[PDB]
Amino acid sequence: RMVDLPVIQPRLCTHARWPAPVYGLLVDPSLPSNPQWQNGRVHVDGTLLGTTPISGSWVSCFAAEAAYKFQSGTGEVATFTLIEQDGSAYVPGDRAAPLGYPDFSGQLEIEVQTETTKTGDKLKVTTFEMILGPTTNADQAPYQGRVFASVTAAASLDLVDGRVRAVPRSIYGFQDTIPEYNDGLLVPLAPPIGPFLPGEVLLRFRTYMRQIDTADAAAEAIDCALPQEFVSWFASNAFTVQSEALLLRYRNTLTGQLLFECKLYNEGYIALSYSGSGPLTFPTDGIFEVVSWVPRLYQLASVGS
Amino acid sequence: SIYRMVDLPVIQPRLCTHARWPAPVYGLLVDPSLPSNPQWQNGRVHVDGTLLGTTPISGSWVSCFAAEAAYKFQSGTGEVATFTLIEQDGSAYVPGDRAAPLGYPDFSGQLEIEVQTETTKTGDKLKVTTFEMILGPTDQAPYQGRVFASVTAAASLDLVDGRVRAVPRSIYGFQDTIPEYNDGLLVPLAPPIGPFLPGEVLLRFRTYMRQIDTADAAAEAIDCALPQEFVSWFASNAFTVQSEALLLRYRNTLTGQLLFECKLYNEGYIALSYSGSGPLTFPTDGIFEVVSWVPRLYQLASV
Amino acid sequence: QVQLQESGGGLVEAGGSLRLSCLGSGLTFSRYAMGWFRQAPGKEREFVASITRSGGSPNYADSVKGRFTISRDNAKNTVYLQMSSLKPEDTAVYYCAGRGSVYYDVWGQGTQVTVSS
Amino acid sequence: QVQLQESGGGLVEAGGSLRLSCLGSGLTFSRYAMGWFRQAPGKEREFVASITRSGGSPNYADSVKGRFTISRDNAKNTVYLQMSSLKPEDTAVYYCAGRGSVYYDVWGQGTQVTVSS
Ligand SMILES: C[C@H](CCC(=O)NCC(=O)O)[C@H]1CC[C@H]2[C@@H]3[C@H](O)C[C@@H]4C[C@H](O)CC[C@]4(C)[C@H]3CC[C@]12C
Ligand SMILES: C[C@H](CCC(=O)NCC(=O)O)[C@H]1CC[C@H]2[C@@H]3[C@H](O)C[C@@H]4C[C@H](O)CC[C@]4(C)[C@H]3CC[C@]12C
Ligand SMILES: [Mg+2]
Repeated sequence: RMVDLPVIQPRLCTHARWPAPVYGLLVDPSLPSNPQWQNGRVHVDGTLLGTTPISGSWVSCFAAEAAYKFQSGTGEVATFTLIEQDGSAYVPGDRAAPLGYPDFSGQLEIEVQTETTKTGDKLKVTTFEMILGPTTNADQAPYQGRVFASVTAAASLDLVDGRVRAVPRSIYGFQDTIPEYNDGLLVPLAPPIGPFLPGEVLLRFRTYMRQIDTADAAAEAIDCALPQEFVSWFASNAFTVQSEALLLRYRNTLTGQLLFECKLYNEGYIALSYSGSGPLTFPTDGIFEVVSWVPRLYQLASVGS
Repeated sequence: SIYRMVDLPVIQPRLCTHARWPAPVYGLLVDPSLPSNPQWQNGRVHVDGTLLGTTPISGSWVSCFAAEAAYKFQSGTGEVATFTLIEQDGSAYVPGDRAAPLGYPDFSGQLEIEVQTETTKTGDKLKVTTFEMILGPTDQAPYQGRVFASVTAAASLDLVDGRVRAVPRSIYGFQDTIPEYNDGLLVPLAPPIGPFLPGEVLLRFRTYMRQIDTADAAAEAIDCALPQEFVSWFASNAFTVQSEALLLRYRNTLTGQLLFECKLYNEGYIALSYSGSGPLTFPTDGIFEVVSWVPRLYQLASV
Repeated sequence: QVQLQESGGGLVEAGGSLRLSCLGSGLTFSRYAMGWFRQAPGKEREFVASITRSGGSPNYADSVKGRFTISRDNAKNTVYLQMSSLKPEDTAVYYCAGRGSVYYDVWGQGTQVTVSS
Repeated sequence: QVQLQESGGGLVEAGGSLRLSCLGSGLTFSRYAMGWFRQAPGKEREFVASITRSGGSPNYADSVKGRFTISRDNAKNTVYLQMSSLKPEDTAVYYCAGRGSVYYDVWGQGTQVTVSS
């Protein structure tokens, strides 16, 4: 049976790399052409690639046994022994990290449920600073299932060691480059997105991350190749592969307007034929529909502006 | 039948998204000691794929909102945020056939929320600020597009007015009862979940919310009728309705073991036949399979 | 072009009744949940009634409960509003609306209902 | 009774080759992404190779790149591992594993490969 896509507008979709709505749909040839994104990676056959999870609630999150200690001149230190987010054992394997672990860099503020023996809020949510890396002293080994975070504190918070789900509060010094997965060493990765025919560029699904920035109020963009809804859709459907790519149309259902055609390559990324040098944004209220299977060398109609 | 049969996504409950709090599904159970006919407004879908109540498409919308934020310092309270609500994609919120903007919380207590706030303090341009928002169970008026949150502060936080996305950090004094949608007045609602045949009880998909508690206590459970993936599956598929319910089997795929049969009623809730006194939990690693359309009065095998 | 066209309004006595219809063209009608809305002169557009794709779970504004019935016939691409026990406060332009997904994003041009007192 | 059964291991010279195969029974084989793992005596079980449900984007542990090829034949419910240019470091029990969803949750019993130097 023929591949089909869910009948859902991009503006109603979930981003696959930060847990927020999709706000933007664009191409930008000035950005890195062949990103090494490890989340939002799915084959059209519905095989999950890299660290891609099924649920949007797993994206840029983790789960762990937390061990806490106080250390003078740092504060409260969390050592997180990672587990998969459903609680099933994390075993180093065919990917960089537990499913959904962040695939970008900077200093991530994370939130976990903490329990204290102290008076007041026995149960509260604590913000920790986690350096994603690569950094000389990051010493993060999510591949090995060990990561570290801290929060400044004058004295021990008297936290109880136990199970945590960590979610992202904000990003400081975001860089779209893979974190320190294995304390400097190589790990198994989803390959760089691509390749592209000449004249083809990555279609980007964009969201904006809660950030800390001392000086600049501009929203911080992060892109993914497909919305999370497309990941779950291919995962469940197990469609048959019949060529190297699907020719898609991006159509407004109400007017019938055909905004552009594009190629969803089997490896789970969308190319448009675009010759401009700067960003071109698209309305987020159309629908992607499958037109047919096409070979790798299929030549798309160029998109205007 | 010339019509395409209903199917369900091949996804284990433990890999699904909760429909009423933005977290994984951790639990699957029945518990006849809980309210049998909840007025949940999120996670409400017709098998025909029509979204009911305030149910959004994306899990990223669940228990979140979007607004134009106006900040002020108020004597007796602290920093106050006046949120003029907008739908979470930026389209205009107009009071209509539902209680609130899509995804707006459908429960009570004091919700700790997080928003991006620009400050006029030098060296502190962008930060995240936490506010407390009283959802209810009792003036918020989300139906009218107006809600307020606050933080105890000695003086103005020097915040710049603008667009926000608010996400839930924690719940204090959680009560699974619909909030004050309209200053005490009625609003349109998804109907109460039910009805149930004699001996039938609601299947619950369970998650646990980040909480503030002075008394320690256990994880804070919140249930939904269907995981978010089932909502988007019916929304996209627009299946034809051929009877009042679908008989499902919950089966372990590796071992083939049938764990139970159940009825998914057209209004988007699942019933099991269970007469025990306490809760009964189920493994979260099975798959729901559609067997057939059955009548309202189909009698399930007990568990 | 996705289009909705209302008919059936007019002038009617208080306590009387009429039935509005709305015809869909250029869409797969059975994929749209439908609603009726109205705008009374000087007032905001308000919700009157909603029904699902398949004609399930009808819901009503409190002011019209028991008196108005929404129904549909997908084989005829048509949604209906039976308006009974009419009151002066029911005087309005009545609009048909379709919801493919999350929003009422297609609208009829509207039909006038005048209840005489 | 979803099941995987490897065959094709044994004793081979350094610089030699052999092909492992793995037969899936009691499953929809085309719905399982497949992987080869090995456990060298005294080491942790480690990743060798992976392939998607349809036989796409093969991926390899660094230590076997160029020498090992993963392939599948869904019509025959079979996944293959071509092991060439064998080294002593390749001596291990080799397991095939199936991933219907997010995890390798179905495993073969395993088969011994001994590379003599
Ligand atoms: C105390 C917390 C609940 C509070 C919380 O953080 N809620 C999450 C949210 O609001 O997003 C408990 C309840 C269920 C727990 C999880 C489940 O038990 C499953 C799993 C079990 C593993 O041993 C540890 C991780 C993991 C994934 C647990 C992490 C901590 C959780 C989430
Ligand atoms: C400054 C923030 C981005 C940071 C943020 O809060 N990220 C969300 C997250 O991390 O989950 C901006 C960037 C895009 C903005 C949104 C978009 O402009 C769309 C929309 C526009 C409406 O006028 C107001 C709400 C709404 C929904 C906006 C809320 C604030 C957002 C989310
Ligand atoms: Mg910045």
